[PDB]
Formats: sequence, C-alpha cells, structure tokens
Amino acid sequence: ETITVPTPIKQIFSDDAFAETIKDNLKKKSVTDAVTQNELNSIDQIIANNSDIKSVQGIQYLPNVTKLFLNGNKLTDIKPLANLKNLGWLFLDENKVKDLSSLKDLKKLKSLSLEHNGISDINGLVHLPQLESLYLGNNKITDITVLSRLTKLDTLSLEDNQIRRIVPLARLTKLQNLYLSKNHISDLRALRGLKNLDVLELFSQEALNKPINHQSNLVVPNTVKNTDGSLVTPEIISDDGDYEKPNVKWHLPEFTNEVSFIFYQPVTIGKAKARFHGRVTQPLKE
Repeated sequence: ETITVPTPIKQIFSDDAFAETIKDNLKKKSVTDAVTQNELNSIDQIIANNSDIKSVQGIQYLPNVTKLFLNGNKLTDIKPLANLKNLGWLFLDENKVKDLSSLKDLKKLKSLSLEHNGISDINGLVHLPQLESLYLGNNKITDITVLSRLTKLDTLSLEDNQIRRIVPLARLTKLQNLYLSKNHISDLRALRGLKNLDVLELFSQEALNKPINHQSNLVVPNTVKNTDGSLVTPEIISDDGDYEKPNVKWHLPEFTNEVSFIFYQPVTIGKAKARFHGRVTQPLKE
C-alpha cells in the first residue's frame, strides 16, 4: 500500500510491459529509475490498451488512480485492484479476467468494461450498485439476476452471451443504451418499462425448446413474445410448416430429429427502434 525509500520502477512493477507503462506515465528515462511514493500518488490515470500486460502487480501503490484503460492485454488476476478505492473507470475488454470478487470494495466504480473475458459468473457485481456503465459483451453469461440491484445503469451490453431470462432488467428505468443481440431471448415483456431507451439491439436470438415426441402431425406452441406479451408470427417455418396462431404446425410423415422456425418483429421501446429476430429450435424424440 506504500513504499518508504526511492525504489526502481522495475522493482515495484513486476511485469516488464507494466513497468514500461509506469515509466512512460511518469516520463522517466528508464525502468531502473528510482520512484517515490509521492510520484506514485500523483498517478490519476493509466492508459495502456494493447500493451501486452500480464500483471498489474505494484498497482496497489497508486492510491489515487481513478481511470484504468487496460483493454487488449493478457490479465487474469485483478486482486491488485482490490484496494484502489478511488477507481472510477475500469476498461478490461479482451483480457482473461474471470474472477470478479476483487471489485467488491470499489464503491466509486461508475464504468466497467469486461467484453471477451470468458466470464460466466457476475454475482460479484451485486457489490457495485452505483455502476452506470457496464459492458459484458461476448462472454459466457446465463444468469443476470444480480443486475436488478444495478439500478443506476444507463449503459448495459450483454450481447453475445447465453441469456434467456431478462426479467432482472425490468426496473432499470435509467437504461438508454441496451445491447442484447446474440442471446437466447424469446420474450420481451421484461423490456416494456424501459421508457428512456435511445439505443436498443435485439438481433439474432437462438431459442431452444425442451424436447417433445415426434408426431406425423406436430403442433407446437409459439413462444416468441413482444413487449405486450403478444406472439410474434413466424417468418419462416422449417420443413414446409405453417402457422395457425398460437401454434406452429408441421406434417412430418417420417421421423426427423428437429424442426424450427425463424421470427422477426420490428419493436419500439421508449425512443428506440430495434429488429427482434432469431430462431426457435424444437428437438424431436422417436
């Protein structure tokens, strides 16, 4: 938490690439140059996107840093951020930060970006109800329960995850930019109260029905639902099927292991327009 003698930058900051970042931030000549706690205390901002950083060890001695631009590095461990109590913006897109528990005490964090991190558990974000901006695109998330607590969010991206249940978003009325494309969403009722939306994306959903028994004359309830709960009429039905609301119907004279349908609905929420479209797969059992 502090250094008590002038100390080589390369001593404090174990990663070479991070040492080099600190040297450039402080305008030092070399990584072997002695630094003081007073100089480390002057660091408000580190911009080191795309800098091949494997570890931010030594960052613990920068008590005043409020902004970290660390996108496009190779970080796995953020425990060195745990006690940076003034952190306000933290950009970690394209790393491998999987463990979020170190964010717990960052009560000033307003903007967090963790795109493409292989994240599946975001329950540790329950400790950041003050968050206003949250990018979690391109991860492995299914359960967004904790997001119901993040009621200050005006920006949220969850595109390219494996979310079906969007109920946790319903009360998040501050949302202005919401990115939900490439999930598993069939039902938009949760989004109906988001009257402040300016930007909404709902492209390319994939829904999977629980298996049913094949029948030569198959009847399957349509489950794709607009914000008002109404069923979205399908646009293409597989295997020469047809639609008789509320049901999709197929003549399947031989067994086949699946049918499907594709849907599309232009939707308006708040001030925002989006194309909700996707497909529904119905596996069949012999």
